[PDB]
Amino acid sequence: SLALSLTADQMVSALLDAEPPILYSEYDPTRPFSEASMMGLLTNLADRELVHMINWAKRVPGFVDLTLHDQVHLLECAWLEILMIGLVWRSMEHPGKLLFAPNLLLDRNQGKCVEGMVEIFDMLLATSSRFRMMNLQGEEFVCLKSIILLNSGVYTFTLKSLEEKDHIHRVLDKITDTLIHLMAKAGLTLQQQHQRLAQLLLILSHIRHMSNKGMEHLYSMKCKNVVPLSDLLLEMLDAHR
Amino acid sequence: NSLALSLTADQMVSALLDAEPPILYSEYDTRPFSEASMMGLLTNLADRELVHMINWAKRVPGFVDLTLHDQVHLLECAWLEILMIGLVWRSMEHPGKLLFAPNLLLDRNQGKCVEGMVEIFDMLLATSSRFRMMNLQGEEFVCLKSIILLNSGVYTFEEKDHIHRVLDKITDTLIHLMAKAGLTLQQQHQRLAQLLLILSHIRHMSNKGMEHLYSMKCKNVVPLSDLLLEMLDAHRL
Amino acid sequence: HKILHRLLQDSS
Amino acid sequence: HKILHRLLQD
Ligand SMILES: COC(=O)C(C(=O)OC)[C@H]1CCCC(=C(c2ccc(O)cc2)c2ccc(O)cc2)C1
Ligand SMILES: COC(=O)C(C(=O)OC)[C@H]1CCCC(=C(c2ccc(O)cc2)c2ccc(O)cc2)C1
Repeated sequence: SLALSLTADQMVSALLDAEPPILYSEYDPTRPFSEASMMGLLTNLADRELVHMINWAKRVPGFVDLTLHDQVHLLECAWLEILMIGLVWRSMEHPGKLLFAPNLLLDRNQGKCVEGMVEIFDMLLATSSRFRMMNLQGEEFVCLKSIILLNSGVYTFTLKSLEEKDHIHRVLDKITDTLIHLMAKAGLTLQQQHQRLAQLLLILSHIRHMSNKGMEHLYSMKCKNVVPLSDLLLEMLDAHR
Repeated sequence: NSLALSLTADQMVSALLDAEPPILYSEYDTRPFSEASMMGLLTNLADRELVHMINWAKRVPGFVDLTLHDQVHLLECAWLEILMIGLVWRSMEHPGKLLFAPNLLLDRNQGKCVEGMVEIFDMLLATSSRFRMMNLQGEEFVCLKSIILLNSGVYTFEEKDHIHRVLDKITDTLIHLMAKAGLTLQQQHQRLAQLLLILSHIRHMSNKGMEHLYSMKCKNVVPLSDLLLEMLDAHRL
Repeated sequence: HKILHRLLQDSS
Repeated sequence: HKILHRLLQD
């Protein structure tokens, strides 16, 4: 495996180079807002983001070493989490606002109009504030996003396998090494390093929480046939079922 | 100023160990279970455990320093996570089994009478096995459980700063335990990460569990207590 | 009003 | 042959 032979700096370079681009929404500022159109925008956007995410995942060290079925499972478990941490990252320099796209910047009040959206909007905003206060670095963010990809599905995958989990766990340990390396490089003391590490990983619990709530709302969208889910989103949603 | 931050790592560990809730028994009554009797036993048991959890929570360093409202929020957010990590901990020495109580030890087969139970049972069993293969120590466990209490609701709120400073204290303590156990510096932060990532999975199980609890309320077959109903309402509203 | 209120205030 | 399955192969 090439993933386990990477130095910390090469891990970071790999992840950074593989970053997906920031996409635009089809938001038409002239069009009167409606719950239907707003959910349509986010859905269309998420659908195009998914394509880039899938191809980004291939460039995360270790992911290709996995079998195809496991790759599928990890992305089925992690995709909303990964969209959400990306959103929160983009939104760091916009206090009180969520930057879904450069042309789609939403505040708290635009949350509402869509039912149940407010609560999750506040959760995403709180996460963004947390990252801002921690002064999360781009290098740390790409490590976190790779951790989510590898970790979220790892416990819900019999034998002539398992060593697959072992390999994922080894890669995960490498990413922890990389995070610590970044922090020591920024001059943090040992105590500060393990504290910041904990702080970042605990935030992942909240991101899981938000994905779970979102996945609940996604189903409510489906069986309320108004805002059309894409064929890729529909299959992802079936996986959470 | 909170006295929690003035504690040493050993003082933190002993305080958490002493605060540990008792291991309760299930009703001593006939096999196999039905869906009604199964859910009956688990619900009755979780309910009694909840009363002890509150006592434990008040003894977790830093928790007493919060307002009543903030204490309520955290427990409302974290209670099923806390019950689950306790269950998983109890089950460690019983591979393939969930030790809900000393007289209630279940495997995945006994979950089939309840919809979605096998699925969550498997998730819980996977977690126990993970703790077992990691050789999780009780000192580490009580740190993790306290972290769940303080962390799970903290981003749904000077008082957040307090919680985070206490969370930092507990991190210090975990690292101190691993160093004490002889782990290298690299092994320490690798292990810390491993344990904290498991918390994301515990969050996932609680959320799945909370969905089933809501549907059990709607089905109106298995009676939830008023306390559990109020815990449940807090998550759907 | 809330059982949780009573349980926290009478905690031991 | 899921959609995800296919895009991961290309
Ligand atoms: C009603 O509850 C909610 O509003 C959430 C929800 O789950 O919508 C179904 C919504 C909250 C904001 C984040 C989120 C998004 C979203 C997140 C990040 C991103 O780059 C692009 C898009 C979403 C919306 C629709 C969809 O089909 C897929 C993803 C989910
Ligand atoms: C598919 O449904 C399920 O089986 C879950 C559930 O949520 O029940 C509806 C179940 C899964 C195992 C853990 C669990 C528990 C539970 C967990 C740990 C513990 O010490 C004591 C109790 C539970 C059951 C009923 C209740 O009113 C409160 C808590 C929840």
